[PDB]
Amino acid sequence: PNQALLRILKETEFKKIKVLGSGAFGTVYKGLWIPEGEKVKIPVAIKELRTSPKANKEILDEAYVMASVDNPHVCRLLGICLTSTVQLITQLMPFGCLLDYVREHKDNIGSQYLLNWCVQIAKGMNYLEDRRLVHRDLAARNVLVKTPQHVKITDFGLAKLLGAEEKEYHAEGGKVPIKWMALESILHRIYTHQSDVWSYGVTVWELMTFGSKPYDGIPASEISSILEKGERLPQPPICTIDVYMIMRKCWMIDADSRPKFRELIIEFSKMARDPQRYLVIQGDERMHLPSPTDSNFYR
Ligand SMILES: COc1ccc(-c2ccco2)cc1Nc1ncnc2[nH]nc(-c3ccco3)c12
Repeated sequence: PNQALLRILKETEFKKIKVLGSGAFGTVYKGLWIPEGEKVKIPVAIKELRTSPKANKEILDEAYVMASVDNPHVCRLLGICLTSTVQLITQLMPFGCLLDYVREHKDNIGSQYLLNWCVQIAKGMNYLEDRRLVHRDLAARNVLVKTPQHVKITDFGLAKLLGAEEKEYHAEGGKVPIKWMALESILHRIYTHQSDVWSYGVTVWELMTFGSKPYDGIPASEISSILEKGERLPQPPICTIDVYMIMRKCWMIDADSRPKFRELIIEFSKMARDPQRYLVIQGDERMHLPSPTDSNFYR
């Protein structure tokens, strides 16, 4: 019986080394945890959404979601510290965000690494689909890098849980990225796993453009218009027509016609068997050297 459980950790065991980053909707801190008896240090990341009872209940359900998932492709919450505010604590990923990573090492990441990442994101998204929950905020920023060969998913601050007969969800209000939303979500504020398929397509578009901003010149409000026109995001340079077919099928009108995450795993894993066939990269033969090159690496 897989049920959630929250392990409370003492404030005297946390030594917040510094801060990590303030996302456009969140603030995260870097830390190093020391148990009171183990005498071993483990790097951790601390999220403190700062003070209102609406964001307090948001941390509640977010922590509930993050303390119940269990997958090597989904970063899991390990505990909650109790200070003046509520601290969420997960295991720290050394290499950090994937969006800023592919923006930093675009001339060193090969076609093999990009497809395996898409395979891993699809696996984690397929796992949280089997647990009957929608992420509602899947972007390249919310993807981290444990090792350059393994990525994870975080930030469940907008995730929701589906009931028994419930196969969808109705949003309270706005405050959603929109660029990663499906057209049905922009119009009627409805979220499904196929809306997560859309956001998955936008994430893959972010990875294949090495971190380009989708709908850059568009002033957000024009997104629903160009979506109704019939156009989507353009075709990335490295992507053949096959990969752009997968991404376009994640962005079509009917939600039921979008590919489930199961067949996305099968497709990108088949492409991962031959990376040179579907991505054309100038280098490929060269590889990046991670861990000696510090860059983003801290205890
Ligand atoms: C969007 O990124 C997050 C979103 C939420 C959390 C979090 C931590 C605890 C509860 O939520 C934590 C993170 N970030 C992380 N969580 C674990 N390891 C990490 N290494 N690097 C980061 C990171 C870099 C930039 C933003 O996050 C990170």
